[PDB]
Amino acid sequence: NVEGVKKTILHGGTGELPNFITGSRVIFHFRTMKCDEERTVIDDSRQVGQPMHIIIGNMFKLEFWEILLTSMRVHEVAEFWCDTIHTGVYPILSRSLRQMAQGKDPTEWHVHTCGLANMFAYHTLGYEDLDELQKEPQPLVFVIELLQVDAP
Amino acid sequence: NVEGVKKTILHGGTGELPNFITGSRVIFHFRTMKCDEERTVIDDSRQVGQPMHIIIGNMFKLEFWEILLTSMRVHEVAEFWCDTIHTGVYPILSRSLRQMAQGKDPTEWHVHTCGLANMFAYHTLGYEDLDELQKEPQPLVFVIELLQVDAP
Ligand SMILES: C/C=C(\C)CC/C=C(\C)CCC=C(C)C
Ligand SMILES: C/C=C(\C)CC/C=C(\C)CCC=C(C)C
Repeated sequence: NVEGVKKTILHGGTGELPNFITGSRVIFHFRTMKCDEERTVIDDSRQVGQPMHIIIGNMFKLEFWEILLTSMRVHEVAEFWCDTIHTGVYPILSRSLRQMAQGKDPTEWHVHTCGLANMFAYHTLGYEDLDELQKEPQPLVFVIELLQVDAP
Repeated sequence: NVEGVKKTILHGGTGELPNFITGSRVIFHFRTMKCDEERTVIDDSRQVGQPMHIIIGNMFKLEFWEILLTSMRVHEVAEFWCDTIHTGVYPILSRSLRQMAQGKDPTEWHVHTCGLANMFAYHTLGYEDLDELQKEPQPLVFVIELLQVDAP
C-alpha cells in the first residue's frame, strides 16, 4: 500500500476492518526484528508480559505505526517489512517503551529531563542494541497481532 | 536556608507565606541571569509576555525551584543566587520552556521525539546560549516575582 513497506498476513482475523476513529485505543502485541539470518529480536511485548496500548490522535494525519495498525482486522497477525526510510526513529521509540515498561513515565518531567541529561552527557539511548541500531541504519520486520480496538 | 543558595528580598509582599499545599499552581515571573558584570540575561518571562505556571507535585519532596518559590510571600520580588551544584539542569529546563513558549508541547510525543532526535544527531539543545551555558558550568541569579498561588 505504501512505499518501502511490504505487508504479509499470517493469520487473518475475524470480521472486516474495525472503526479506527480518532481517539480510539488500539491494543496489540508486537515483536520487532532485524532482517538478518538469525532474525534478531529487538523488542517483544510478549517477553515483557503486557500488551501495548496506543490511542489514535488524528485519523486524517496518521503516524507510521498507525498506518500499519489501521490496516488490520481484529485477531489479525501480520508481518510488516519496513525500509530504512521508516526505521530511523525506532531506537528512540523503543527507548521510550522500555521506560514505560518499568513504570517510569517517559513524558513526566523528572524522567524526561534525566533522559535528556544522560542522552546529552553520554551519547547513548541507554541500551547497547538501540545504540548499535542507531549507528547502523537498516530495515526492520515488525510482527504484530491486533487484540482489541475501543472507541472514545 | 539551603547550601549554595543566597536569597535577598527586593520587595516584600503582602501577607505571610501562603498555602503551598501539594497540587497548588504557583504563578510567577522570573528573569534568569549569569553572575558576570553585564549580568547577562538568559531568560525573562516579561520579555516573552506571559507569566510562568508550575504545579506543586509533592510538598514533602520538592524540586529546587519549588524550594525557591515556596519561600516567598505573594507580590514578593526576590533575588536567588545559586551555586553550580544547582544550575546544571537549567539549560535543559530552559530548552523546555522555550518550546512551551511557542505552544509546542514539550511532553507531547511528536515534539519529545524530534527533540531527542536532534539532540542526539546534532549535540545541541537548539540555542547557542544554552549550549555555551552547557559547556561552561557556573552559578546563576534568578530574580522572581510571585503573582498568585491557587489550590486544587
Ligand atoms: C499514544 C501514542 C504513544 C504512546 C506512542 C507509542 C508508540 C508505539 C508503541 C510504537 C508502536 C510499535 C511498533 C513496533 C510499530
Ligand atoms: C509542573 C512543572 C513544570 C512544568 C516544570 C516547570 C519548571 C520551571 C518553569 C522552572 C522554574 C524556573 C526557574 C527560573 C527556577
